[PDB]
Amino acid sequence: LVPRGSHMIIKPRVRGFICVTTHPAGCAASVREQIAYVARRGPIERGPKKVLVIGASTGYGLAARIAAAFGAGAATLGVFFERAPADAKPGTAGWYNSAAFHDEAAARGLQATSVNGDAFSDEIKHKTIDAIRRDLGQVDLVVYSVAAPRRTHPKTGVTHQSTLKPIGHAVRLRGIDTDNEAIKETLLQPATPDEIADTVAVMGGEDWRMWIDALDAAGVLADGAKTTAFTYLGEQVTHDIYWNGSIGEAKKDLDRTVLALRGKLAARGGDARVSVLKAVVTQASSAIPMMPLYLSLLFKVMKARGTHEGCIEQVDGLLRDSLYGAQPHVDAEGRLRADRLELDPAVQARVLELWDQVTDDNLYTLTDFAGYKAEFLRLFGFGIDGVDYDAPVEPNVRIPNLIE
Repeated sequence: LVPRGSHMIIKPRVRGFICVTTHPAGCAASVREQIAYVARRGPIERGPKKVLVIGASTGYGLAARIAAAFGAGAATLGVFFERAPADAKPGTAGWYNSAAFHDEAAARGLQATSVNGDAFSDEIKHKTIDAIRRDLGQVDLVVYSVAAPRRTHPKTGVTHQSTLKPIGHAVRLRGIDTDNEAIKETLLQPATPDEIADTVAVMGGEDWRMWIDALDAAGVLADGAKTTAFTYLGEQVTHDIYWNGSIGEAKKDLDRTVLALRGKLAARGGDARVSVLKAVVTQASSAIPMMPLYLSLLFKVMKARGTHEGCIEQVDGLLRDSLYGAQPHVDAEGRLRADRLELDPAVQARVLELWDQVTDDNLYTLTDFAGYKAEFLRLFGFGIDGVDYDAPVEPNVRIPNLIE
């Protein structure tokens, strides 16, 4: 408000597949909209009171932190990995999201602590444990929502890289080049055994298990505690990659991991579940196989049915209907499901029918590619209602008592 040169006019800048700018005011307004959504259905009674969210700064993890805090009234500890604002170079979106979370939480009286560092590392587990002991005593819910392309193993020091490839045979997948805004095909060779192993190391359940084991050993997991890890399964359109490919092997590891975790927690009346959520735009969406095309089509079809929604709607429902509801949506493997609207048969049929019909010429009219691009920019604080993008904004935003 004070006319300061330190305030910046920040416009979206997409280079290749990533947005290199971030709007602090837009991020905060987005956090406020999510808080407002949770307030629509009011309080979440009989919910968790002391919640750890691993991967708490963006997407589903941020939505979980918001629903738990502003919905259930829970104190929260969030772990994330974000860049702080520095020498007039703004931070990452997740930084501003978490700062805004902190501001809103502080105003309401909801206790909030955050840890910024590599959640895969022992040092961060140790610091998070100390913070729980200091602020919470014990946690009654642990949400695991980490989506990292690589993992430096805490024991071996090996850096594992995740790969999105089919298994057994090559596949050829239609998609959108979001940079050139055109249809393309990507030929993907079958994953090697090393690629499969590395993908499991990054995206499977080992780190989640290490978290639970360490929390429990330190005595900071409450009797009756629940833990859930978020994932995506989708349906036929993307199954070669997201269900049967290298990523599928990581998800199978999550399913195996949760059975042991559940056995561990069930003794004291707790539980562990994999929760399956719908497809949404994420920061990595534009670079990964199939997704911009699949999302553009899915958005078109679900908007037409009035069932389109994003992270906060999904997670608020998951918490109310299933994780803390008396009639949870459960599948054959025992996963909690929030993705029913995506799996609607008429929805899947329409996406499938349109899949091979998209061309360079009809990209914008046959799909909701505009909506994909708008939701991509929302991740970085752009295009949010009520924000004046012509007004200068302060990049240097602090997070109180951040642990690093």
